[PDB]
Amino acid sequence: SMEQVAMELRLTELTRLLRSVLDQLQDKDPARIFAQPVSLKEVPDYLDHIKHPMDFATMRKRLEAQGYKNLHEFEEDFDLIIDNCMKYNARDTVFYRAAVRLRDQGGVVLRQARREVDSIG
Repeated sequence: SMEQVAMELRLTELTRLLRSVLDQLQDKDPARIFAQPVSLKEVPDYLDHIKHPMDFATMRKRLEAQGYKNLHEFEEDFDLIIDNCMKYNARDTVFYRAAVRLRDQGGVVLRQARREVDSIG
């Protein structure tokens, strides 16, 4: 149907905007701490601690499959990156501190993304 196509165009455009958001957030992680999945070879107990691991590469795979239907779903995955790190790692660590900085800096990007998503529909 033409309606299904229009819906698909909307999803494609959301995907375009979320790709730009993802790029801007990942620039706030210049150490690449959150770039890839925590390695279960290197942290073999990780899944005993963290039940839903997340990282920027995994988000990008979902994004490119158009697997985010709305901004809320995308934000959920970004918050997992931060929140998983802040639980596994202690306050005095470069990992925790990186997550705090990513959260604080990302907030600004996400505030305007929400306005854009609502504005453009």
